[PDB]
Amino acid sequence: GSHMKLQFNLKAYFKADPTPAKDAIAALFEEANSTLLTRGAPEGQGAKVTEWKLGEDRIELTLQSGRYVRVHDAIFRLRKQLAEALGKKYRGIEVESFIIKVPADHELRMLKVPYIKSMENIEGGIQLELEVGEAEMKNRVPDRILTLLEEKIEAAQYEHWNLLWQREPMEHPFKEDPTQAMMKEGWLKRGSSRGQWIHGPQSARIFRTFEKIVLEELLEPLGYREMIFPKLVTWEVWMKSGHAKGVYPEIYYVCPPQTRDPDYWEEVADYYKVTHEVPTKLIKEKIAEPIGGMCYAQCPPFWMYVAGETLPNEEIPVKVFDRSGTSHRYESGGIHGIERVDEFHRIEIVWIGTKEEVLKCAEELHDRYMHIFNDILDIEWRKARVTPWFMAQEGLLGLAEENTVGTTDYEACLPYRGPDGEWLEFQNVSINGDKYPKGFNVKLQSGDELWSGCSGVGLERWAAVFLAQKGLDPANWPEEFRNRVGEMPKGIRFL
Amino acid sequence: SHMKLQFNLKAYFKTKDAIAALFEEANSTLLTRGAPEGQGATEWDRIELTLQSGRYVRVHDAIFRLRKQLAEIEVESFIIKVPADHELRMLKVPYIKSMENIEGGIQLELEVGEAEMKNRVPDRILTLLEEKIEAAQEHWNLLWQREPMEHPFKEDPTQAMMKEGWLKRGSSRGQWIHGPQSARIFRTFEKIVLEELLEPLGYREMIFPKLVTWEVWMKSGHAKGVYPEIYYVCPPQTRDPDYWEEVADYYKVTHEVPTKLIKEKIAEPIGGMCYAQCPPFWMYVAGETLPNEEIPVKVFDRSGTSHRYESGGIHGIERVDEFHRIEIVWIGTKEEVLKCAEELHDRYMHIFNDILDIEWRKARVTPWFMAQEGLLGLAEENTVGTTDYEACLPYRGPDGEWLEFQNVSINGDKYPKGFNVKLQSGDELWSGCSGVGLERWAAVFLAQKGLDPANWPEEFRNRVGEMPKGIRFL
Ligand SMILES: [Cl-]
Ligand SMILES: [Cl-]
Ligand SMILES: [Zn+2]
Ligand SMILES: [Zn+2]
Repeated sequence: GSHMKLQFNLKAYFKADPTPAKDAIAALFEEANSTLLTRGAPEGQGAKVTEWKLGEDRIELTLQSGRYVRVHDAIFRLRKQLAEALGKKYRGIEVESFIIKVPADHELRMLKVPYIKSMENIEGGIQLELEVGEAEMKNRVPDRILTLLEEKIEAAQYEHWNLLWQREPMEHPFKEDPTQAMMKEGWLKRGSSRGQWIHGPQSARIFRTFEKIVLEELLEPLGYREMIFPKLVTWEVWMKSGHAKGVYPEIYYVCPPQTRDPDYWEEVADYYKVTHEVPTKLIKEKIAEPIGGMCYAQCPPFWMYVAGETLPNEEIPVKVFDRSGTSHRYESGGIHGIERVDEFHRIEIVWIGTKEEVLKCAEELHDRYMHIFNDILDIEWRKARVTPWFMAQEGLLGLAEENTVGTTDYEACLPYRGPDGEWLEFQNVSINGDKYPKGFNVKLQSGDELWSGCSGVGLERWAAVFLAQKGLDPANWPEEFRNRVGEMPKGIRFL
Repeated sequence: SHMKLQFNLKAYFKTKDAIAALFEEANSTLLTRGAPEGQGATEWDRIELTLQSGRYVRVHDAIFRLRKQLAEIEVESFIIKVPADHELRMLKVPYIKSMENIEGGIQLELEVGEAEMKNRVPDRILTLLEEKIEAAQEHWNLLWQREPMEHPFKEDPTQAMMKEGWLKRGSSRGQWIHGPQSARIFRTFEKIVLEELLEPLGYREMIFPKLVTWEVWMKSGHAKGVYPEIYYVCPPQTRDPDYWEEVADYYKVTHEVPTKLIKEKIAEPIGGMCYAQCPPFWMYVAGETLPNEEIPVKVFDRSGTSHRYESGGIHGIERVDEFHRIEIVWIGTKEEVLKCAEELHDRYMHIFNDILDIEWRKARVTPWFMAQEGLLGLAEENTVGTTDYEACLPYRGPDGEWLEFQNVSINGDKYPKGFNVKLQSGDELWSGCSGVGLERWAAVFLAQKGLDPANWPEEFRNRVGEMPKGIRFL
C-alpha cells in the first residue's frame, strides 16, 4: 500500500566505431523518445533517454523507464535502430549502473542474492543497485529480480480457510487414537525411517479397499485411464512445475553414486567390516550432487509425458491417474501416528482440458466424493476453500486472483482429539489454471488456453479418519463398507 | 615364497624381584594356553612390555592375562606381518595407518587404545585383510528349458512401444513414463500374479516401506557392499525456511538450481531408496518370536518402486533404474521354505506355459544376497541359492543373450539370523523370496508376441480386456 512509482534507471554506453556523427544520434533519440520507446506502454508511460555524451569509440547515455518498456528491453530497441544509423550512412553494450526503485511499506533485511551490489531504504520504497552486464539484460534477470523483491514485499505485509459444506454432526462412540489401537492389535508397526510405517495384513486390506472404492465409485464412471508416473523427480521437472521456487525444506533428496567403479567404494565397505559402522560422512563425499528428490506432489513428473506437445481437440479432456508408489515429505518433528507420516501412499488424479472442461471435471469429482464419504464410508466431514497446494509447496500464501483457481480441502474430525480437536485434512481437489500447461509448454491445437486440475487421495489419511470415527471392529463399520472388505485377514501373531 | 604371522606390541601398565619371577612363569604355561608348545607367546606408575607371538593366544588376549596376574594399558607400537602373496593396492582401512608392501608379504601398523582390543579390532582387520588377500589366487547352469518356438515378431518392444505411443522416457536416468496402453499390461500381469499364484497359495498383502535406512541394510547384510548401485537419500539439515532462502533466491534469479550449494545444506545420507525390496519388511518381525501355529508366514508387497543404478548406456524397459516389482516372502522351517519354493515354481510354470505362452528356461545362479554385497560363486548350503528365469528376446538374434525376468530364492537362515527372529520351539527358521519384475515380464511377453492383441494368447487377451487408447499429439 505505497503509491511510489516503480522506476528503472539505466546508465550505459554502446560501442561500427567513429566519433563525430551526432546529427542522427540527436534525431534518433527524439524519434525514440516520442515514438519507438512508446510502443507497449499507455500514453506518456514509455521509456526515455534523459541525457547522453560521447567518446572516441563509445557512446554513453542515461535511460529511464517505469514498468512498461523497461530500460533493459528499451536498450535493445535502441541498438537495433542505432545499428541502422551508422551502418551505410557512416558492437556491444556495457553498464555503468543499474537502479530499480520499488515501492514498499516496510524495511527488508539484505540477503545473499546474485547480481545485487547494494540495497537500502528510500522514500516510499526500496532502491536496488544491480551488478549486471548485457548478457543478463537479454536474459531478463532485472525482471526476475523484481518479481523476487515483490514476492518478499508481499510476505512482509502479512493462512486461508473458509467453509463450503459441512455434515450434520454424528455420535462418536469410538474415542481412541487409531494408530495406538492398530499397534496394540497387530495391524501395524513403525518402519525404521522417520514418519514410516509397516502395514501388516489387517491394515493393508483397509488401504486396498479404499483404493478399490476410488477405482469403482469414482475413476471408472468418470472415465479415468490409469498411467504410471515415475517416482524419482528431477530438477528438470521441478523447474517446470515451479516447485524449484521453494520446496527445498520438505523434500527427501536423492544422490546417485559418482561411479559404479567398485574400487571407488572399496573404502566404504572396509570401514563397515572393521567398525560395524557405516561411514556416512565418507559416503556423502562419494555420492554425486543431488539430481532431485523423491516424489513430493506426484503429478509434476507425469507432465514430461505431454511436455513440448500439442493436443488435438478430439483428445481432451485427458483424464489420467496414478497409484504406483510412495510420496515422501520431511514433516514437522515429533512422533506422530498415520495422521502425519513422511512416507505416504496416494492416488494422484490429473486432468487437462479447457477452462470450462476442467471446472466440469472438478465438479464431477466433488460429486463422487460426496457419495463415497456420505454413503459408503458414512463419516463426519466438511470441505473448505483453502490456500492452493501449488502456492504452498512453492513457499507462498494467500489465494490465486482468478475466481476459480485454488484448492478445496476435505477435513474430518478425530473423536480422540476432543470437542476442540483440530480436524484433519484427508482429500483435496484443485483447479490449477494454466500453470502446468504454460510451465511444461503444452499447447492446444485450436489455440485456446489449456487448463489443468488434480486431486490426491491420501490413503493413510482416509484410514486415520475412518478408523478414528468407526473403530477397528468390523461389526461397527457401515455395512456398505463391510461388503467391500470381504473377510478381514489375520495379522501375524507374535509371542 | 611365503612367510609367517607374528604379532608385536610395545605397551606400558599404569598402576621388582617378585616381578622378575614372572618371566620364567608366563613363557612356560600361562601364555602357552590356547596354543601348542613353543608358539604360545622379550624385553622388560610405569612398566613396559614388549611381546612377540604367533597366530594363537594373541598379544591383546595376553596383555589381559598380565592385567590379571600382576595383582600377585597404553599402546605406542603394534605391528602385524602378514603372509601375503603378491604386491597389493594401497588401502585406507580405519584402524590401520602404515601399509608397507614388502617382498616376503605385507606389513601393517595399527593404532589402538586398550578400549580397542576389548572389542577385538585386529581380529576384524586381519579377517578383512586375509579375506581380501586371497583375491589373486557369476555362476550359471541350466535346470530346464522349453523347446524352441517360432518367433514372428522381430522388433525391440521398447522401440515399438515408443513408436506406437505406449510410453516415453521420464526425465531421470533409466526411467519411463507408462501411458495407458503400457499401464494396462502391467496391471494385467499383477492380476495374473494375484489370481493364479498369490490367492491360490494363500499369501497376505502387506505394505513394505520404500526408503531404507542403514540399520535395515546392516542387518540384511547389504551394508557389506551394495554401495556402487544405491540411490542415496538425504534429508534437509533443517526445515528452517530461512536456511533455504539462499537456494530459492538463487533459482528465482538465475533459473538454475544450485546443486553444489544444495549438497552442502542437505544432511548425511540416512540410507537409500528401495533396492532388494524385502529387507525393510523384516523390521516388522525383528526381535520377535513366532508360535508354530503361524508358520509359514507367506506374505507379499507391491506398494512401489525400486531403484538401482544400472550399467551405462541407452536401454529399453529391459534394463531400467526405476522398476516395479512384486516382492513375495515366506518364513518357516527348512522343509516348509523348500515347499513354498516348489509351489511357486509350479505356479509360474502354469503362468508362463499357458497364460503367456512364452519360450523360457530356468537356471541355478549366484544367490542374490551374495551378488548385492560384493560376492560371487555359489552358496555352501546345497539347497540355498537362486533359481533364475530367462527368456529369449527374438529381436536380439539367434546368438542373443537371454533376459532374466524372474527369480526364486531360498535364503537359508540368513534373514531370521540377521534380524533376530526366533521360533517358539527354537528350531532354526529359514526364509525365501521371489521378485516379480514387471518391466522384465513386459519386455519378454511383448518381444515374443508383439504389441497387437490379435496375436496374443487367448488366455491373456481374456484377462487384458479391451485395450485402452493412448494419448496422441500432433
Ligand atoms: Cl513431485
Ligand atoms: Cl532394500
Ligand atoms: Zn497434483
Ligand atoms: Zn527378496
